[PDB]
Amino acid sequence: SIVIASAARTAVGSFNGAFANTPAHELGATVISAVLERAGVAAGEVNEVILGQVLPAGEGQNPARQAAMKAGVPQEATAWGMNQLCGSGLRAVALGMQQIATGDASIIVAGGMESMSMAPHCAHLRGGVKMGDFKMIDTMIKDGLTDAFYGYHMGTTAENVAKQWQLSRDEQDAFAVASQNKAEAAQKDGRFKDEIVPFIVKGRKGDITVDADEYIRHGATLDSMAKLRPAFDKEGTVTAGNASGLNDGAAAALLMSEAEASRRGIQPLGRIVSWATVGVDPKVMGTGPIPASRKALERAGWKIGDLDLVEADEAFAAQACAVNKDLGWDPSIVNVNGGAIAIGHPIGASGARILNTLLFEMKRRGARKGLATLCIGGGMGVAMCIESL
Amino acid sequence: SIVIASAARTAVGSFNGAFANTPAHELGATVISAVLERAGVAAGEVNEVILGQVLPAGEGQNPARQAAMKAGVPQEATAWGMNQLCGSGLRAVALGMQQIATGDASIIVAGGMESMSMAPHCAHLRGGVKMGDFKMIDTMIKDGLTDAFYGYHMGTTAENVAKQWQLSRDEQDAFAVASQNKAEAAQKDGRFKDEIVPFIVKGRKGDITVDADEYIRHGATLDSMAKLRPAFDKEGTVTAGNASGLNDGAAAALLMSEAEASRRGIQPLGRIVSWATVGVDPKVMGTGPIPASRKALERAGWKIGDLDLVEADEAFAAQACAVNKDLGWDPSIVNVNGGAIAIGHPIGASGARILNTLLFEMKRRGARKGLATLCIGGGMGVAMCIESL
Amino acid sequence: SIVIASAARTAVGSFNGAFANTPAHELGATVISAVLERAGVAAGEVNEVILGQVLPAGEGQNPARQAAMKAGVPQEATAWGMNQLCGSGLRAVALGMQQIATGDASIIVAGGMESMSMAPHCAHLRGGVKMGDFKMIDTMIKDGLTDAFYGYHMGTTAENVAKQWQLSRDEQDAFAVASQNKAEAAQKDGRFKDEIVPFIVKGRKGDITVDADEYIRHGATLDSMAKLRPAFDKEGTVTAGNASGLNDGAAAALLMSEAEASRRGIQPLGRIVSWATVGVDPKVMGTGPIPASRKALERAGWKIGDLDLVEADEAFAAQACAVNKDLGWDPSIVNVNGGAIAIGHPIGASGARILNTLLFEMKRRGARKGLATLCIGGGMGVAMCIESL
Amino acid sequence: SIVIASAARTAVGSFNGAFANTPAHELGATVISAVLERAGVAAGEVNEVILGQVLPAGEGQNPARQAAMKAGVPQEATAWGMNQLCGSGLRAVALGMQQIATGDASIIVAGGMESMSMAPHCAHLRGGVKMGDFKMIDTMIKDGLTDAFYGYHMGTTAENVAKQWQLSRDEQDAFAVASQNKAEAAQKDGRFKDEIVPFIVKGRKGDITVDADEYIRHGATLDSMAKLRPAFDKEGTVTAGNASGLNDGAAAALLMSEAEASRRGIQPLGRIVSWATVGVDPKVMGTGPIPASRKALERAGWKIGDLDLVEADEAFAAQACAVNKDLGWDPSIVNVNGGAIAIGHPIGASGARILNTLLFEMKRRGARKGLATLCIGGGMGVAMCIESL
Ligand SMILES: CC(C)(COP(=O)(O)OP(=O)(O)OC[C@H]1O[C@@H](n2cnc3c(N)ncnc32)[C@@H](O)[C@@H]1OP(=O)(O)O)[C@@H](O)C(=O)NCCC(=O)NCCS
Ligand SMILES: CC(C)(COP(=O)(O)OP(=O)(O)OC[C@H]1O[C@@H](n2cnc3c(N)ncnc32)[C@H](O)[C@@H]1OP(=O)(O)O)[C@@H](O)C(=O)NCCC(=O)NCCS
Ligand SMILES: CC(C)(COP(=O)(O)OP(=O)(O)OC[C@H]1O[C@@H](n2cnc3c(N)ncnc32)[C@H](O)[C@@H]1OP(=O)(O)O)[C@@H](O)C(=O)NCCC(=O)NCCS
Ligand SMILES: CC(C)(COP(=O)(O)OP(=O)(O)OC[C@H]1O[C@@H](n2cnc3c(N)ncnc32)[C@H](O)[C@@H]1OP(=O)(O)O)[C@@H](O)C(=O)NCCC(=O)NCCS
Ligand code: NA
Ligand code: NA
Repeated sequence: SIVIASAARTAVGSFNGAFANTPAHELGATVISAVLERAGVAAGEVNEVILGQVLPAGEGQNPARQAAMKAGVPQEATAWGMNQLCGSGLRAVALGMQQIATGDASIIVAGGMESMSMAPHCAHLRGGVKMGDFKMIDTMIKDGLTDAFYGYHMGTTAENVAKQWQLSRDEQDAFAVASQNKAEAAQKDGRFKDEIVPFIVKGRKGDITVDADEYIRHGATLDSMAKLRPAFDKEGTVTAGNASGLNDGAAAALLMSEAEASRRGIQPLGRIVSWATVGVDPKVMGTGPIPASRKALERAGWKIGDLDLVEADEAFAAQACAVNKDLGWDPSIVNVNGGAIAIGHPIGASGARILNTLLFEMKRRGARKGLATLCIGGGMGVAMCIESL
Repeated sequence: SIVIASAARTAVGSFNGAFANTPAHELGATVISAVLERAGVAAGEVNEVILGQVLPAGEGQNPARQAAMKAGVPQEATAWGMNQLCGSGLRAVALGMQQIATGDASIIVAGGMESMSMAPHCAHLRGGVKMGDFKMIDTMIKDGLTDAFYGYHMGTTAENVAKQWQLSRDEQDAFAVASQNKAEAAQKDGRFKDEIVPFIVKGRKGDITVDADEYIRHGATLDSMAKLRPAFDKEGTVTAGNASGLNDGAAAALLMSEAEASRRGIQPLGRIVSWATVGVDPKVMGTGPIPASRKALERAGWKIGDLDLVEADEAFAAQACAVNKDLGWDPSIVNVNGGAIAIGHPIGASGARILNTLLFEMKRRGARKGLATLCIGGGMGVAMCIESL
Repeated sequence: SIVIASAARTAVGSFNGAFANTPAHELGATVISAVLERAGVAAGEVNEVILGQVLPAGEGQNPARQAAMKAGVPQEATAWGMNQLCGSGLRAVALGMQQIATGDASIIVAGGMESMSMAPHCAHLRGGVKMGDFKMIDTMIKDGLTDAFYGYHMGTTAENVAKQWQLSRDEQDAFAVASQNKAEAAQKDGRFKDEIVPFIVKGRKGDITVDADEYIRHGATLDSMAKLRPAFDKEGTVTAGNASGLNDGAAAALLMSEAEASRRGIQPLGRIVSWATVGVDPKVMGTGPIPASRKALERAGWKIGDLDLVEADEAFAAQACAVNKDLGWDPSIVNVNGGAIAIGHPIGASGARILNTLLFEMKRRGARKGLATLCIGGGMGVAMCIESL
Repeated sequence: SIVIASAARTAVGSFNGAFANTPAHELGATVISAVLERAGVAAGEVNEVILGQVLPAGEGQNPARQAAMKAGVPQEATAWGMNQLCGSGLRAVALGMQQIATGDASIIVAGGMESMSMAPHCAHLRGGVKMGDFKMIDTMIKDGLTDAFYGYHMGTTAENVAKQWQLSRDEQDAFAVASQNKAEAAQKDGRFKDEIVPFIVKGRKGDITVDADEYIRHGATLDSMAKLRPAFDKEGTVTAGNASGLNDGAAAALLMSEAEASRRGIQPLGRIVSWATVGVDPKVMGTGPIPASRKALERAGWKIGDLDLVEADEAFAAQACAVNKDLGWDPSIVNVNGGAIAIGHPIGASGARILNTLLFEMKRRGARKGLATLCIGGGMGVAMCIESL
């Protein structure tokens, strides 16, 4: 039915890193033009662009639109943003598939973009503050990383799952390191060369080409890892190390019918066979990828053991472990090239980021059936099933 | 096969007025509660809440999930927000319709919520400001009213449609005057009591019930309309009087399959027969509703003259006059109870707001074929065809 | 040897009231002009302007110079501000006196100005904020009303005095009401007309003449007072009703030698016979006037009983009561016309505001010896002895 | 009559450099301690602390008092700040001397402290901002560096002086380069060691001792000077190179009578023989030292040629050259160890910084008669004559 023609992600940038001053939509256009070029499709053939983005504050009117226009998609087309937090990137892909499945469109670009780096501070000041201190709110912490129900960090939900699945400091540390290593290796074997399209951070003192994931640490040791203090709970288990970071990035996918691809002689990066989204308690939102991964497989008629390759987003070691334990798929096919503890977690783009890494790596090893899935703040999961053609 | 089982909107509040300190998700909760109540559907049956919102800055993670959970919908359902500017409110309905149409959901509550009063000022400060003055950006003007591409105000784009369509000052003045009068008469005659669910503004100094649109001005005269100076060009045509305002409000629909409604003995407000969205030159985004309104009538197999009732949004008098003039539908069926020039333009929820007025006026005057449409910054249109059952 | 040739003060304004948008130096300018007119001295003859000012953040370079220049004092003269908190207004007079005393100047305009309304919110942003919320600090509260040592509001220093001196809520309220009633009598009898110079608040739509203390309430009851909640301690004793207020205003004196005055045929308001400032524990800063008044009297060779009229500043009812109790002066010659609780308390100006009231009441009643004194945040007091010529 | 018993200044820090996070009063405290220790006088004997300070916004009530308490000056003593812009530090000493001269105090510690690095951005938000962008004002620029009357930067008055005196770019550069070279020589010869007191920047990450002027560049070349662009007028002559810096630091002197000094067996750095402050046109504010020095010399009974040593502050090469040409003093006795262009210019402390450099160099080379002088924004100059004992 619906296939992914092509895909691309920018490298994933460290917080205030290569993209410190690069507005999301600039990362997005690059990625739009990327899927386009790789597919042999002209921008004038794009009906719509759908982009997950949690933090567009201050970036001006509809950053999705801006990104599509800069990428050369004509004014005739349409563009919008959407927000299911860390699910946004993956969900945008599903919402775009559904544009084609309902016949409301023929060709969509979909994914996510996020500049956590560029997120402003804000305060409501219309009424006027008559007397006293007021807080300038970090929209990155407030609108993306803080649970609107208990008022604590996602980091706390992690701790929750930790004590609920009794995961030890070390057990999680072990997860992180393995991730860090798997990521470093993959990078060396050039396993990211394909999916990554380079971004030119144009300066005034000179242009800089970013085409490599700068968040991944080489020479990751469990022992400097073990030296870190917990980031949230004063006597907790979760650390800056066994948890993903704050990052800038973008990623997307050219969607069209399987029929359309044939006519254009395109070798699709895969076929979207199913998807699901499901909720759970906000206090353990990191469990979301479990009900979601099951409803998705259910809808596919796939058994947990049909999966050749999985991409379960590593929002946290504590929760990724929980996911892995509860569903119990073969960990050797889970995050073969390292997860987000190493690569980085650009909120609104993370879902499409892992989608790319799934698809290119599926191609790489000729795997038939893959899955990708992420946890979502507020208490949700999102998952998708892909099958090679 | 997809029907709007029910619908509800808040009264629309004036800028920094009755909802001055009411966050969007709260108006959204009251509205989600009501549609469930008016359809006789339990919160526990809601598969997903989809809410349009342009200005979430500062409101915390996924406000949609915030409205949903406050409305009683269980942690097991899902929620997300989307932004296609003034088109958001309607688009969400279209997206929700798709959820059930693809067989991914049974029951959605969709629409939007906007608090332009609560919108904060922001500034990007992570690098720090080494030296000199910097600007605190008003996210309402920046993310909602400012064209990303030409940098001027939506009002300036109206001036564009004004010059392109040669619409004089008195021409728009009269348009606004009628709007105001039709809004005042509709309010007095009680034609708004149906679609409005009362909102309780909890105040430390006592509670207040808001159930009336407070933006409508009683006794709008052509003369006082012509005493105003241009709001966007020293020697221009657009004024405060012939443009919509800045407003707060929320509005939703409850969709399910036509079969589902029959199983429940629910008499739907309408069936969604078609929808569309098109793009145009950002300079004249006001023209947006023309390609969209048409594309929607075509997808429906309807002639223009087939329409019994039309809701075509009045972002500005200039642009609405233009849309009416092109499509040439009988004006006396356009904005029968007045438009956003009087009632208000709560951006994110505006699309769902006109859909509300549409449905309840279609029911009371017994109209069969209806359509709402809105224009969208960055040059875009949205439209939906509805039909009673 | 040094006399006060003339005096003047603006009306004292309410917080965000009459002078809500008037910069301190504009208030300053008017007052400088007044003491000039009243003395028959030309702007051209001024040597220096000394103005106490606590909260000048954001007002531009050396506001004191801005005022002198706005008043047509020549560029060849000099101006500066100084800051001894609530003691600033009077201290500036002692400082002006010294200039002349040491032969370094002949004619000084001295006093204070304050717009607490105009005081801005600020934050150090150079280093930048990587992550998280920061506080926008209210400079008024931070730089004028909070103890830098103990972290608490001046009101809390007042509670400290109330406990040590065992002054009850009722003893305090009574003092406050008495202050209000005296001030109201004085205002109604016109006893403030001499000292006050009108100030014209320029405004787009209409200029407004402010020539009456607007913060003085009429017919205020012991009852309403007794019903107020403690403002600084949820189970304290100090309230908004028995503390001074937050206010805008300016006040000045024109200093010159007794001989210079005699050559000019000026009949001075008084002779500055001595002054003094002394420190005390910051925790009980309201006791400052006790030591300071004693030192000043001792310097002047006066017994407390020699005083005919006293202006003992009312920062707080608690401290005002403590001062009188320790000092023992006939309370019926203290704040004869009411004090800061009823009149207002523009910190940087307050010292000069009471000097104005002292001087003009001494004149009208034929009093020979007077004293003025204020308490000083952070643990200080200042006083000045005046003798009629 | 009045002598300077001892003196001390901190190393002068670079903008956001060594003291990027060090509040002025912390620098002030160290320097109060230093003068005490140096004179052999105990903290308990201090009567009053007078500290010039131009940018105290955000530091809290009366930083002067905070500095004094931190150095253990007793609570019974007093403290205040004052502001004559760049003249503050020197003016504070004249003020301090006056306290003693008029018999009101015996022991005074006076000078200035400034943390331009810690100066915050601010904005007046009490009235509320109904809509639209607003400025966060940099207090350092607004309250320290911008003329209040013409609205331009101090550097523009420097340009004005350049034209009037016809000072070429090359001649300004030569002056600046000479200054850098004189400072480098003194620093390496150890000529700044006597005046400097170490300051420990207390870092959680291990303490740091700051005891050298970090702003003084080594091996600077006339060639890189000459390439620099004009910083204020895009076709002017004044640049970052031939203009002074933005700096942090503090300086003070312990004051007491000659008789008192003798009774304690102290050998004073010098006798204050006279001082003066004079106004000039704000447009050429950099000319202040001309009439101020002349007034001081005259008051001292001295001819210009009587001077053995001079500290004429170097706000800008252009003004320094004007002053030297008008006064005619042998340039080889002016700023013998380099000036502000090379050392730094922390507004409020500058006046007392050059007092330090003057005093120790006078002691070092047995110079008998010296003079310090600085220009002041708003059109003023201050100067003081010193004589050895
Ligand atoms: C966890 C978190 C709070 C950490 O805060 P942080 O202090 O800014 O992170 P940092 O790594 O920069 O903190 C400092 C240190 O950790 C270190 N560190 C991180 N990973 C390490 C590793 N694997 N091995 C060794 N050291 C490591 C150092 O780099 C460092 O020392 P430094 O002082 O020289 O820089 C933050 O990154 C976060 O919020 N992550 C999760 C966000 C989220 O939940 N996204 C969506 C999911 S729902
Ligand atoms: C146009 C706009 C900027 C108006 O600015 P504004 O002047 O601050 O709004 P106001 O209502 O306070 O107008 C000011 C005055 O005109 C008046 N006025 C407005 N309509 C009037 C009428 N029909 N008859 C008589 N007076 C009228 C006011 O009551 C008012 O009186 P005052 O200024 O003397 O106090 C604002 O409403 C807006 O942004 N409109 C467009 C929004 C938009 O683009 N939405 C999305 C579209 S894609
Ligand atoms: C005391 C203080 C905290 C008050 O805060 P505030 O409540 O915002 O000021 P308000 O006057 O509006 O007090 C609030 C209420 O009490 C009332 N009230 C105050 N004084 C009253 C009186 N004398 N009689 C009857 N009612 C009175 C109000 O009118 C008001 O009613 P509302 O809130 O229902 O509308 C503030 O004014 C303050 O800081 N004063 C002194 C600070 C200081 O130390 N100055 C320098 C000297 S060291
Ligand atoms: C002039 C001023 C604006 C400096 O601007 P700035 O660019 O922010 O500060 P900088 O020192 O980093 O100057 C910029 C550059 O010129 C260089 N430069 C400065 N002085 C130099 C010198 N003496 N020799 C060679 N190069 C020099 C830099 O090192 C730098 O290079 P970069 O662009 O690669 O970073 C600031 O110092 C100021 O406002 N001075 C006036 C202070 C004042 O008026 N006091 C009160 C008077 S009464
Ligand atoms: Na103090
Ligand atoms: Na001269």
